[PDB]
Amino acid sequence: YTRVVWCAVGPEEQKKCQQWSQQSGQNVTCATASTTDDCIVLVLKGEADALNLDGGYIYTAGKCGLVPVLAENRKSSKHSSLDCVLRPTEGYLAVAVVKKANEGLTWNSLKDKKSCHTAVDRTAGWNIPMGLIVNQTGSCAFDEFFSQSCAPGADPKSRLCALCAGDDQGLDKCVPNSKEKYYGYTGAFRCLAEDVGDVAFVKNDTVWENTNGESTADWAKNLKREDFRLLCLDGTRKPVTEAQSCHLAVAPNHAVVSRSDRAAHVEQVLLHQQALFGKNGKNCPDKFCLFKSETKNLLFNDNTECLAKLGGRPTYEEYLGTEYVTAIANLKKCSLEACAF
Ligand SMILES: *[C@@H]1O[C@H](CO)[C@@H](O[C@@H]2O[C@H](CO)[C@@H](O[C@@H]3O[C@H](CO)[C@@H](O[C@@H]4O[C@H](CO)[C@@H](O[C@H]5O[C@H](CO)[C@@H](O[C@@H]6O[C@H](CO)[C@@H](O)[C@H](O)[C@@H]6O)[C@H](O)[C@@H]5O)[C@H](O)[C@@H]4O)[C@H](O)[C@@H]3O)[C@H](O)[C@H]2NC(C)=O)[C@H](O)[C@H]1NC(C)=O
Ligand SMILES: *[C@@H]1O[C@H](CO)[C@@H](O[C@@H]2O[C@H](CO)[C@@H](O[C@H]3O[C@H](CO[C@H]4O[C@H](CO)[C@@H](O)[C@H](O)[C@@H]4O)[C@@H](O[C@@H]4O[C@H](CO)[C@@H](O)[C@H](O)[C@@H]4O)[C@H](O)[C@@H]3O)[C@H](O)[C@H]2NC(C)=O)[C@H](O)[C@H]1NC(C)=O
Ligand SMILES: *[C@@H]1O[C@H](CO)[C@@H](O[C@@H]2O[C@H](CO)[C@@H](O)[C@H](O)[C@H]2NC(C)=O)[C@H](O)[C@H]1NC(C)=O
Ligand SMILES: OC[C@H]1O[C@@H](O[C@H]2[C@H](O)[C@@H](O)[C@@H](O)O[C@@H]2CO)[C@H](O)[C@@H](O)[C@H]1O
Ligand SMILES: [Fe+3]
Ligand SMILES: [Zn+2]
Ligand SMILES: [Zn+2]
Repeated sequence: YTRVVWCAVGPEEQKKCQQWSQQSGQNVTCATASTTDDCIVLVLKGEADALNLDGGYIYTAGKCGLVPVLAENRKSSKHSSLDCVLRPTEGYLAVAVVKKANEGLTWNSLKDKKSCHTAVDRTAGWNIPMGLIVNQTGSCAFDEFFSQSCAPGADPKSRLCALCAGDDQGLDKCVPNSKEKYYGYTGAFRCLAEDVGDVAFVKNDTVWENTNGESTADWAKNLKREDFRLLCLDGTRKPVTEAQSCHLAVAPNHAVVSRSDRAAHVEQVLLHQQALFGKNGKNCPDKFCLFKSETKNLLFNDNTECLAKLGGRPTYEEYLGTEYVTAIANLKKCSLEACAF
């Protein structure tokens, strides 16, 4: 029983994984794939046990029988009394961010502008934004809405990958793993921060964590929060301090998924591992920390306080909520119950 195999997506996650595997005395081992979809396949086949996923992928995995096990949980003011592990999850805000200096750019004039997306099929980076654009546009030709973009996971020869940079050497352009410079919440923001794009589809937390010296990275050093603005759906523009009233949607937290015949086992090992390398672990700070990786969100988001039990032992639809499942369904009919593998 007692040994779990984690699936890392890309070289960087594999590096962090190997370290975790070592510090765990092999209670956790690693498997590597080039993409999130391939990691899902390895789990299906039973060659890997689990991995943490953005809601967009939880949906894909769910149609294939995988189940949400434990979810990421970040610090909250309200719901201060209960422990992190038993507290319900709040969800994150998906926002559209722009440069203040780009005066006059509103939600209603995004057509033909340049965009930065975390990656195709993800909640805040893709499903929410394109789901809304398809809807208001009446068209499915969402590949022709922005003049150019960087949407990791699309066809490299297409304009949707036009703005992506690849790795240190230009290799791997547009792959949906961290080797791509503008991949994920951080890459998408960098894409905008460096003015590669006009708008970026990330989450509220990303702006705060890479501005006002929160990120020591070279491209974020000098970034100032007041030089950014959120795009609201009412065609208005607000300070990043107002995400509560200028977001596109509230997304369900990323969560660890596994095959159901493995969940009980994955869950148990994870909570113990968490007591060891979690936020207040026996060994986190001194030897190793699961939720740390220098602004890179490798394996887990850097702002995870802990992985929380779920309660209501929800199926994937319940976890994602009727709201969002419906959003994804309506967008996917443009590309209807699957196991899309
Ligand atoms: C967008 O995304 C942003 C990034 O994730 C996010 O900002 C982050 O928010 C968190 C919290 O939401 C900030 O963390 C907090 O920072 C402070 C100082 O840096 C830390 O120190 C304290 O922590 C205490 C623990 O919660 C906290 O007490 C809380 O609980 C009490 C009692 O229940 C309650 O207090 C009330 O205060 C009154 C004061 O006079 C008092 O009279 C009244 O009776 C009552 O008791 C509050 O609920 C209170 O919050 C202290 O207040 C301090 O926070 C703490 O460790 C914590 O980490 C992050 O710093 C911030 N990140 C960054 C980089 O800015 C935004 O919130 C997101 N935006 C939206 C809208 O979602
Ligand atoms: C893009 O555009 C598409 C197409 O319009 C859009 O999909 C549409 O989204 C609507 C909203 O999600 C769907 O309507 C839903 O509303 C009814 C009511 O649901 C609820 O709210 C009440 C009141 O708050 C709650 O009490 C209740 O919990 C419901 O959740 C849904 O069904 C209701 O269910 C209750 C019981 O739970 C019944 O008593 C009622 O009779 C009623 O049936 C309904 O099933 C929908 O979920 C609308 O269906 C949907 N259109 C299509 C064709 O799918 C996308 O949301 C847009 N995407 C984006 C990204 O925005
Ligand atoms: C690997 O898993 C085993 C099982 O949890 C861990 O061994 C237990 O550790 C606790 C604390 O040391 C002991 O009280 C138990 O008696 C141990 N034996 C069991 C339950 O089989 C071990 O700590 C784990 N190793 C790491 C580094 O995570
Ligand atoms: O697929 C149904 C699940 O929805 C989850 O929550 C949604 C809810 O449906 C919607 O009405 C609103 O309340 O927002 C929630 C998302 O934050 C339920 O919590 C889950 O139990 C299912 O019923
Ligand atoms: Fe996400
Ligand atoms: Zn809202
Ligand atoms: Zn249920």
